[PDB]
Amino acid sequence: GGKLPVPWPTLVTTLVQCFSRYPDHMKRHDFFKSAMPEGYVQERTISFKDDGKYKTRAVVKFEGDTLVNRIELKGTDFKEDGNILGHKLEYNFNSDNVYITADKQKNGIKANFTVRHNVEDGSVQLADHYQQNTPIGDGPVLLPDNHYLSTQTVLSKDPNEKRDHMVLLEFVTAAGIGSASQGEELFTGVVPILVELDGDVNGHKFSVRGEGEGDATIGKLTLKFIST
Repeated sequence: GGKLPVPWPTLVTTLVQCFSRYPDHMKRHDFFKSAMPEGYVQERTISFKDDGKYKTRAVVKFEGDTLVNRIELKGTDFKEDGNILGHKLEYNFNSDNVYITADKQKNGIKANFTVRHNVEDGSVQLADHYQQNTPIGDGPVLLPDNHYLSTQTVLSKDPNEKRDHMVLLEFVTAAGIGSASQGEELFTGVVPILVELDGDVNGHKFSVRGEGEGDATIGKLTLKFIST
């Protein structure tokens, strides 16, 4: 459970958009819940400008009563003295707008957004995200019109936790445009969450386990992550 080779803020987006709050008038555009319980594969390339990149693949699905996110992450071409491997990022997380568009060929969606990480010297470290989600099951899914997800996040610590860890609380709401899918109805209450990540960045291997709960009615995620 040693210290991660990368800053916790750089892993936030990799570490379950099915918990976003879709307002009633937009429920017909919620691909993420409609893919449940069989779930979807979520893949990203995250390009840290003037530095390296992460490539991720995750399976997000229900196991029993729990929404599970299992991720493999590979980071390459990082500068050992850069903002990421040098741990120069502040422990906070700005609001993002995640822009979503349908990918009819793959019966899924794509998403694009650029995260701004605050650097300890007042500069900014950009992380450009390219994302694609493909449903695992064969059933019908909701393919959305163009819209975005607006996010808000607080990062904190557990004063009694000796391991390297991150406590996270986030609220996400859809914007920019009865149940609309069967999968939507799996999110009506509070749902337990398990996150497992295996990572390798420039050959530095690490793993993260997270547990918590999500409440999609209000777009809320609360989780605690530990380096394992």
